[PDB]
Amino acid sequence: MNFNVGVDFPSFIAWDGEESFPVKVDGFNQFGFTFKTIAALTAATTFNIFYHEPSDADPCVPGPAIRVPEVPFCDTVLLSEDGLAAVTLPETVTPDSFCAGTVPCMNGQWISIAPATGSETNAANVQITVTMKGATR
Amino acid sequence: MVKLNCRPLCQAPTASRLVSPPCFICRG
Amino acid sequence: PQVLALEVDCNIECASLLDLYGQIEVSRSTFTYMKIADYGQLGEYTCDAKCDAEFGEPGNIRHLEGKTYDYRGVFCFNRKNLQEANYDFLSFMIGAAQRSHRINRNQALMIGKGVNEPKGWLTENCFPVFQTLPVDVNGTSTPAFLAQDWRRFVTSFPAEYGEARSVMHQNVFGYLAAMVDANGRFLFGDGDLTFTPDLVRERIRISNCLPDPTEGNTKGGTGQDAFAAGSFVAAQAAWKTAFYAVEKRPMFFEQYEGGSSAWCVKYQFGAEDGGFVGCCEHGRILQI
Amino acid sequence: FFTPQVLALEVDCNIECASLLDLYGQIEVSRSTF
Repeated sequence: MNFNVGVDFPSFIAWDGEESFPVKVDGFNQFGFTFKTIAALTAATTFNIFYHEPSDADPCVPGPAIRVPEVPFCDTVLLSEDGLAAVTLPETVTPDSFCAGTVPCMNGQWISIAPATGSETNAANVQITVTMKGATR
Repeated sequence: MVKLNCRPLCQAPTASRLVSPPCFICRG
Repeated sequence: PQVLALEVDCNIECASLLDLYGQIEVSRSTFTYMKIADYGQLGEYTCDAKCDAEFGEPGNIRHLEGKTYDYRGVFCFNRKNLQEANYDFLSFMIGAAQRSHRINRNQALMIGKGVNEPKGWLTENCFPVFQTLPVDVNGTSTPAFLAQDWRRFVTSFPAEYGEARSVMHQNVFGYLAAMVDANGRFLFGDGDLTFTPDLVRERIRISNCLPDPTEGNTKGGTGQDAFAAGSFVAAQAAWKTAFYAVEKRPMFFEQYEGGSSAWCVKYQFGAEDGGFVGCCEHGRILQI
Repeated sequence: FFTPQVLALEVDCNIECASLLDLYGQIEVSRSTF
């Protein structure tokens, strides 16, 4: 009796191992993250978050990839030296254990994730996608 | 069976033109 | 998790081009009637010095007849994204069915293509059609519509017939009230930033799904927007005798016992009515 | 679109140790050193 749970919470590929995909969250107000592994990891991995604006050439395509600044919560102990938001998947995550994440500060119209440099060979064995909560339109 | 249903995420609504009566020169 | 009580729809209705036609009722599904074709010549001024008389040619006669038509929908279910509770989707389907019935009935009576339909008086092509006059401009006879024409159309109706109203789209009336003369003045009613005369006095009933020759105001014209050749511009008739709508049975709805296996509740509905044209002479159509 | 109904609920499966406290000697100091 599974409902048509695609007419809400629509998922879109964000990182298929070797290629990112800007996704539009404008219609939505809430969007999370789902990380999955496909093989065994070697060392921890890092990823940088980017966001895109409506290109002046076309109001329906993503612009460039602007880095996302990290917003600190209360009770924070460390801030990225650049102040830009980023995520990291720790070592020893077996590829039958999904991982969730969410930045509390949206900006732009498209979101994207990229494997932070030097930690991109293992990125091939990583899959990332995103679901949403909203429609608004 | 699975009737995969759709909706739009975005679109590119253009600007419809607006032509209005041109002046009449004259019949003849 | 704070669901509200607003149900914004944004769906449009047509005009009701039914109260103009001759409304008639009958129980049976097949009706018939009489017609007087043309009385005809029955003599001449007999000359003098002749106690004799003469013959000639009388007029034909035709007892005509017509039928009704049906419009029925089944719509089953399964009952558990259903009866449990979000909303009475049944009532949604009922209202959508009634709206569909009205809109398709109006569209048919306007454009009904012969077989199993009331023959649409538009496609009948037996109403007289008056194409408009081409318009030379910068060495190009580009088709276009011009104020006097409309008046010439509305006044060219044979007065002795009777009161013949007119029908047109709001786009056409907007194009018309925006007529500008050579003096840049608003050619028609002028000097109030608009033009709102009561169309009831001006014997015009408006609609919005008529063929709209001024498609979303985009089709106007100087060289590319051109109003486009032969395109229904408007019409005019004494609809109390031009067309007729016969009504037999309204929409009905009932549960279909059998087939319903306590989950797939199968509802059945439908309706029966029809229409036809009188003599398609009391009325004409303005086209490009 | 429907509202799945929530019910009374408490599933915990969280455990603790024993209490080897009463066995030890009890001291109640008021200051910070003894």
